[PDB]
Amino acid sequence: MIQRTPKIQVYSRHPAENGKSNFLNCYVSGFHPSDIEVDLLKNGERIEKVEHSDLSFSKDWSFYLLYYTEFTPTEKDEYACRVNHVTLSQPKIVKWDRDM
Amino acid sequence: DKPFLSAWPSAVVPRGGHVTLRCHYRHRFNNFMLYKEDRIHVPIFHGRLFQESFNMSPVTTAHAGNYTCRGSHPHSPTGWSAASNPVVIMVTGNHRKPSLLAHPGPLVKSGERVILQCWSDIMFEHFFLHKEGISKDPSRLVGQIHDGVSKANFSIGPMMFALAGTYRCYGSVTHTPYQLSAPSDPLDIVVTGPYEKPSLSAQPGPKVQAGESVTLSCSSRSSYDMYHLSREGGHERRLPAVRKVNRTFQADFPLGPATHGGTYRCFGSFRHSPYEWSDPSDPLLVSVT
Amino acid sequence: ASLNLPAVSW
Amino acid sequence: GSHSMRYFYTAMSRPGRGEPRFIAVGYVDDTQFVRFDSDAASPRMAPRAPWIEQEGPEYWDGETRNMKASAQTYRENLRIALRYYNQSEAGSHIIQVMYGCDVGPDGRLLRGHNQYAYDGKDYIALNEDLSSWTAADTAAQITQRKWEAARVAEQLRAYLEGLCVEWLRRYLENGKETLQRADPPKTHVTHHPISDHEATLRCWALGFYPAEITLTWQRDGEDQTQDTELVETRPAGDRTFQKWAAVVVPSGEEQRYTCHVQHEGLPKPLTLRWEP
Ligand SMILES: *[C@@H]1O[C@H](CO)[C@@H](O)[C@H](O)[C@H]1NC(C)=O
Ligand SMILES: *[C@@H]1O[C@H](CO)[C@@H](O)[C@H](O)[C@H]1NC(C)=O
Ligand SMILES: *[C@@H]1O[C@H](CO)[C@@H](O)[C@H](O)[C@H]1NC(C)=O
Ligand SMILES: *[C@@H]1O[C@H](CO)[C@@H](O)[C@H](O)[C@H]1NC(C)=O
Repeated sequence: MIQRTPKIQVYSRHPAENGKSNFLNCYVSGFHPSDIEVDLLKNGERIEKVEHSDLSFSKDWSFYLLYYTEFTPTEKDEYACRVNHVTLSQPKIVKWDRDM
Repeated sequence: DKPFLSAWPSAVVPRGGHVTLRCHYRHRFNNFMLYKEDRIHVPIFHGRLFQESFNMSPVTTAHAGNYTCRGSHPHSPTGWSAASNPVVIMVTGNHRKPSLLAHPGPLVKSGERVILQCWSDIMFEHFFLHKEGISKDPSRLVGQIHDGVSKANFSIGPMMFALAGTYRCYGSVTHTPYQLSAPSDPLDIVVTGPYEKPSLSAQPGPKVQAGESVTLSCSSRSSYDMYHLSREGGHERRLPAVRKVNRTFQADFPLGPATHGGTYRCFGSFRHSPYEWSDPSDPLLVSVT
Repeated sequence: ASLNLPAVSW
Repeated sequence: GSHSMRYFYTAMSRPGRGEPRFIAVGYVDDTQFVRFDSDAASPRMAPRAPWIEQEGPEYWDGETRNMKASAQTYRENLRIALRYYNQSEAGSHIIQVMYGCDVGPDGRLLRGHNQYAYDGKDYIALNEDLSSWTAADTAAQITQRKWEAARVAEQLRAYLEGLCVEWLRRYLENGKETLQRADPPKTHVTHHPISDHEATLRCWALGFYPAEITLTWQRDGEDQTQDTELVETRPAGDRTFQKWAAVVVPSGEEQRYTCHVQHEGLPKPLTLRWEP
């Protein structure tokens, strides 16, 4: 079968400001088949109340999903997204880079 | 925190057959226990830890039952997951078979309804209707009792291709509800339409003297890969269609060497869908002198 | 509003 | 501007892991407005944008009935596809379906679409004329023969010319103040060194709707398309979108570079430069 590995972007809904409520996003796209595991991590620990958009797909038939959770960024805290997929031997972690 | 339990290839399984119960939980098919409905929280086989799917083979009547599984969950108040969806293994072949018939008939116009009636001289408490296929679930009805038979009317429809196929029905008796009868003789339920009707005709024609040859030709501009010639009251013939110079698709059914004739219709169908037929052709009456 | 396709098979 | 409505179906088999599953989503332009998921308890078409929520119960009952019917259809089409390709009943497969219509500023139909995929590859598609099919392989040629014999194109065409455009016009009215008001991007340029003689300039566009946007870097007016790194446009989560474009520049030459932004919500294209 045609198998495509996911692209991953981690970012905030709004420009991050320490102490201000925000949303942490992990956008996964370009993957096939659709089964995928996505976790938002705080200091390596899975955040509990994570929601995601409904499964949809692009004109090339690859899937995309947005995973999100409300978060108040601090300088002490490190955030990431953890993705696993059949095309991946091991889970892929993308760190949230506030600078860009 | 529920595992997903499933039986493969079929939860309705003949005695002497085989069925595998699989318990999928946290991306794994291992380290689970099974439970039966009447005795919940007591694992079966004195708490056997299934390190793999549970293959019941050959199936016996003792395998029939209503199952749930729990997967190992190491950090939890029980050490184990919530109970899975329930799967009911029904073991067939334990009583004489019932009979199954379609009202008004097994050829069902697209969008319409058909009654499949299961009945027996045995007083079955429940009747089960099962469509052939992998991972297919039976419908259950209570058996009605009248005039020394028990019977049940299963309503199927509005007919479309997912409901077409080979059906069998089954009886169970009061105290062994998960043990089913031998299966009824199979009934093929066919959906006709909406594929366009073909043309029917005879060669040299429909008036046949004794000892003369008659071939029935089903024809269409649609690319049916097969034609079914169906006689009123009979005889059910199948033949592949072949493309003609004028782009029609056609099959020639030779009759004889002493067919007595009757009214005929033909239907087209397609590769790998043997229970989706076209609309019937106009009827053609063949009379043998 | 979605497309209602009666009885269409592959 | 022009507008579009699309429905997307995903039908998945997953033997031993779940029941066959059917997911449907509806979009007007870039805005998801309904969903159906056969895995929920009591599956039903449900609102996903506020402007559809005040459709009456006759709307949702008709949508839910249609989705339940299509879930039954596509569960069986998966089994059919197994026989067409001579594949085992143990593997997991996916059918995908797209259809919908494009309308111009007058709300009249511009074209209709209906395409199908099996396991992420083109399977069969309705042609632009809305009355013939193009099949991608010999399995799909079987489907084409069946859909020709059943006149399936006529039914797609009746929908695309009729209800599809009529409902899209209704949804555009319902959500006019969000669907037909372009939100311009908020923009800025960041700078980060990568060595003692090169730095990255990154042009940011945030909070814009619809998703279509052009971000370019120029240097002395020349388009640096080959040296530009562009990320995929991404959803913010609030029905706006985000994008950036970056170029690597010699340290000290930053003034030579300008970022250009085009978006429906901007009355004129924007030019940006970085400043300490
Ligand atoms: C099987 O047991 C479950 C409880 O675990 C029950 O809800 C279900 O109705 C039972 N099914 C049959 C066919 O008895
Ligand atoms: C289970 O046992 C039967 C009978 O020996 C065998 O045919 C089958 O391959 C086994 N495994 C599965 C997954 O059915
Ligand atoms: C079952 O259906 C048949 C035909 O529709 C009818 O003659 C018969 O009376 C029905 N039986 C019952 C018990 O309703
Ligand atoms: C096409 O040719 C066949 C074979 O001779 C013939 O039986 C049939 O009537 C023809 N159909 C038409 C429409 O000419």
